[PDB]
Amino acid sequence: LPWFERVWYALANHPILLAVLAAISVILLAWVLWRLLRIISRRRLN
Amino acid sequence: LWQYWRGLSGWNFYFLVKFGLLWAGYLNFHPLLNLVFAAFLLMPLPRYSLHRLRHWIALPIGFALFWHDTWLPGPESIMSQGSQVAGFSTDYLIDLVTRFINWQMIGAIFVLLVAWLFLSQWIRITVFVVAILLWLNVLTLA
Amino acid sequence: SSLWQYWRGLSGWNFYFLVKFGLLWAGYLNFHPLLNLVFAAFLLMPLPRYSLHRLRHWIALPIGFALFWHDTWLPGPESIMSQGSQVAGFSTDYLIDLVTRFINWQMIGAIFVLLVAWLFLSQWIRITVFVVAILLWLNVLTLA
Amino acid sequence: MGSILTRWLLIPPVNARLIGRYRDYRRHGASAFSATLGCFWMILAWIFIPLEHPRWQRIRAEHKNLYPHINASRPRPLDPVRYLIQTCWLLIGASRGLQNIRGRYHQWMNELPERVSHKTQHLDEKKELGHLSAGARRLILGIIVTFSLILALICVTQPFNPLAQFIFLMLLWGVALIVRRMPGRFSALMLIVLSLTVSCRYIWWRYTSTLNWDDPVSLVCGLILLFAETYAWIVLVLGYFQVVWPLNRQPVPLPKDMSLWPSVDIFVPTYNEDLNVVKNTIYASLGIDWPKDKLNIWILDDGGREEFRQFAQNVGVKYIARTTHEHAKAGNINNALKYAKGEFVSIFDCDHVPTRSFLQMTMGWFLKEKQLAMMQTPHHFFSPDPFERNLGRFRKTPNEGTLFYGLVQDGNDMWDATFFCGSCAVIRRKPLDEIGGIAVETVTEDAHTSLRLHRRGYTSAYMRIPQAAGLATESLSAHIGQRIRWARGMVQIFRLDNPLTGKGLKFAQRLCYVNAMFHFLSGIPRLIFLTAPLAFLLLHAYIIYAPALMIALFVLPHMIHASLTNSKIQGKYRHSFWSEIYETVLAWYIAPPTLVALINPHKGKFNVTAKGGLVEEEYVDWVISRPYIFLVLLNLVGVAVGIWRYFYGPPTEMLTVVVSMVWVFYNLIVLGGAVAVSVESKQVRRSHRVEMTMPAAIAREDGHLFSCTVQDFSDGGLGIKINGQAQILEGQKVNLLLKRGQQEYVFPTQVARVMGNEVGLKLMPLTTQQHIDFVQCTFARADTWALWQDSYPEDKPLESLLDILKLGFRGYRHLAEFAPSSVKGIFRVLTSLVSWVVSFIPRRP
Repeated sequence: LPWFERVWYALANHPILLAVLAAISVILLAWVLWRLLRIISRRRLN
Repeated sequence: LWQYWRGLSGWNFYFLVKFGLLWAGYLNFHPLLNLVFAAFLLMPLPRYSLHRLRHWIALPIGFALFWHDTWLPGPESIMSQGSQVAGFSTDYLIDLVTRFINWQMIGAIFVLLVAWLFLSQWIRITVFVVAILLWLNVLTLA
Repeated sequence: SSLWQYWRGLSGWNFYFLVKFGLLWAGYLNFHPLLNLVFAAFLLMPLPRYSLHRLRHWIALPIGFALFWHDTWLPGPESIMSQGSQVAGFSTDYLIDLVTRFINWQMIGAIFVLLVAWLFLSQWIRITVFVVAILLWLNVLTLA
Repeated sequence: MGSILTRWLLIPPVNARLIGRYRDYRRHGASAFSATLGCFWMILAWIFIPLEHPRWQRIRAEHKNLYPHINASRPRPLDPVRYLIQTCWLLIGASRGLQNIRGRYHQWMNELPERVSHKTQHLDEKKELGHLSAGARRLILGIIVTFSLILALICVTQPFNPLAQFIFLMLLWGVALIVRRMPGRFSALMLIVLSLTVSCRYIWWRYTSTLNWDDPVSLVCGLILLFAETYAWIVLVLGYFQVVWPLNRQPVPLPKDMSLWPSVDIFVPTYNEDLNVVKNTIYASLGIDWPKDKLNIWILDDGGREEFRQFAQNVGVKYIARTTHEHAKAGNINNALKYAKGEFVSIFDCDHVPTRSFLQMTMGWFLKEKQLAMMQTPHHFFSPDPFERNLGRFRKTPNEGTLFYGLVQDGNDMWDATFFCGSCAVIRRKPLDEIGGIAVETVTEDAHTSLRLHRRGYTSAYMRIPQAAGLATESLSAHIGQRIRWARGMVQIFRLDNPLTGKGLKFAQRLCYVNAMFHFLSGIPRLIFLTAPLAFLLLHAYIIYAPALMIALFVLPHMIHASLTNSKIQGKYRHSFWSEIYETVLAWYIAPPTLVALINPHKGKFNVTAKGGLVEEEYVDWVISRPYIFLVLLNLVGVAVGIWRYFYGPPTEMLTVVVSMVWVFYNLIVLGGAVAVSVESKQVRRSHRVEMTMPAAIAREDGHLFSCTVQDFSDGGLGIKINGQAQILEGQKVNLLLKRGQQEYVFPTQVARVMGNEVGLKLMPLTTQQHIDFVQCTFARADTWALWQDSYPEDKPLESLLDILKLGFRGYRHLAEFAPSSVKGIFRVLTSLVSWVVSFIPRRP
């Protein structure tokens, strides 16, 4: 197949693995979000 | 006389146990005698002293009646054969006793006791006991 | 003095029975319905004195454990003591391996979930009513 | 059953008791049949139940509390069943180391702040090291951005079977419940990202898998719904962006040297409002804690009324009128700007009473930040709005505007996108003159002026401290009329001065302005959601071409995660589901004027909103309720056809009928809430009472001074509580002593009512100076309005859902309070069913 459907096929039977990857993605996007919001408030101080 | 009618109090449990044993097939139930006994217990007595007397009299009678209803050998048979049992070693007696006592039955009686204590607060158990007694008598006559 | 102020729900023992029911349903337990009922009855029995309550808990703990063990297929303490000298010769690595094979992490997780469910539900509903109802029901099934 | 038969069968005492009871039942309105049956049951109860037992005595004594739905004096034949059901309910769901768990939970709760404080120390401690290689750092934070976006894209796009989708849903919901319990801003950010991931998964599934291409009717209805859902998803994304990090800006202290304090012109525009409304704003403005040589107050009278000119002269304030009534408030302010000379301009609506601290709390930031052109403060209202008044929820639930001023504008300040709201603001004169004054091209001159200031690169700030309070709209008609104007004006700005395509705005400012304009387009999407389930029921149109189970497994996650995240972020400023009532009431009325402004922005007249009127009687505004009644009737036809389809339709469609019916029932609850708001409640008092606890004294004519506490005040009088045994008589003249700082002021009052220690005082005719001093001792105090905002309870989504369900029934009962058809007759059927429903949902004791 391609590459986007191969990834979908490999993950289709693993809902727990996808939920863990979703939780990791949420933590990483949030935390970097915290840091960068602090950085934008610092640019505001600028 | 309304004020003098006191439910079968603790004797409700006595009859419940009997019914349970009857149902299990351990008792030859004499319906009329048990009804008479129940009638004796329900009889309205105005004086507190008569009530105490009744309880005292009822205890031996109840026991006797229960024994009578049971397949157990009469006190005469035990006394005449009892001298043969006095020669049994304590270990044998314990073994016999353990074999004779169905711990499951004891547990059931206990559960029934707790149930009765709990239900007697919500429902008049006497009404049911008397109804069943009446019913059992009717079955014996039909 | 109405014996009534003294009727206390199965408190923590509700969870004990729920776990038992869950295991029975999974087929891991030979459930003796009458003995468990007797135990439940013992726990529900009205005791006026606080000291008697403490005593009950102390007595109930070993009994509950014993009864739980009995309802399980686990070898009797005698078999373990007589064969235990053979188990003392097993290397720590083997014992850990045996334990890991024996312990189904999925079952532990289920018990945990059940515990949380119970704590949560106990806030809204009297679980004792259900436990007693199921116990009564199971006994009726064994008699029919 | 006085029947010769009972006399023959029963003994005289028993018969007498039974007859007595029977008669008792008949006296209380029980049918003969019901009374007999009641006696019978009683007898049965006596036979089987020991009613003499202390337990049954307690239950009997508490009968009214335990069985509120059962009248013991009026027995009904089904009463036994009702008793059984209720008893079962009481026995089961009715409750309102293990003990150590509770205390330790609180121990950890107390530790949360302590640990949080340690974490902030560590936040700085890690920063006390957070440095390395900037190009690489950008790569590594940017490396986080790319990997996490790929993982999010896989989570959004992954096709699942129903079981795998259910497991995935339950795990994400479990993660949301764990994260929601964590305190602080970081858990709110995690809930935003999780809600966005689930909502993107929903919209992805909708666009790829749920359109029927083979049926044109299903396709058209499905595309109309997909448009409304796409709009709702855009507003969710932009809403989260706007409120992601509320700044909570604190006041900056002014220089100790008052010679460095700038000059300020205060503008109070009036059009046709009564002089008694404007007096309080002017008297409070005179009390502002600013140098008198640097403070100028202006009455801007667009009406040219001589009473206002004489009032201005008598009070020593400036007066200006104009001969051209062009551009209403904007034109009136722009006329005044030609004559005003102050470095700053403050604007108050003629009903907004400023606090003495207003300039001290706002001006310090303009000295710190030279590019700051505008500072906005909250609009606070001391009178109920029509939602608060008609629902009887004043100060119990956050009103419609509380979300906007409490959170959205504080979120805008993070993005330098705070916009002027027409009142309670300070504007720097030089930036305002550079843009040509207040904008006149749109009927929201205020938001458009702020857009122009930001396009020139000037900045704006928000101070989330109420520093003035005004009057709310007095009817739902006036309120809807005001919202129509704002909705039109915001869409006019979107067409004439578009934030996305026009030059000068920063990217974050563009998104904030677009979200503020898009919010007013909600009327069309809201009407689509109120009618969407009727497409399947009435037209057989498959608006979502998927199995009903898959619809539930995609829609429920999205709704739950969005609701949980909104409750965590907005729960102090908006209770759950209350937005849907506010939006549903406005939806029909804002949809036409916004669509017209989108096509032709120049079609709009400015209307003025009336303030200061009385509502003397409760009435239903049938002109305003017409659209809600139409949508209710249309949804009820949906219910009738859905019941018919459930019994006579294909078995394969039964779950689709059930899902559509659940949605129609939800729409009927929300529409019942909208109907409940449309019943205008009686406004008995001209003067609104402001609850405020302040120390005071009362002097009698004999010179005796008594300590008291003011409980409430109004323009005409005060409620006070006397400390001790004061012999005060009704009609007695007494002097009220109020304190303002170190100065004491005396106000002549008459005792209007005495209720033990609570005394109602009426103000006697005050001199102009005493009236100034009274307003400055009451409405214009520094603390009056600041204490009111922190008083709202935190949102609980399940309690708010129950409050709306009660409100809808109340609204059903409101369409029953007044109906032009059997609609109410239906509610008659509705309430027989709801006496059955008081039996149902177990009455929480």
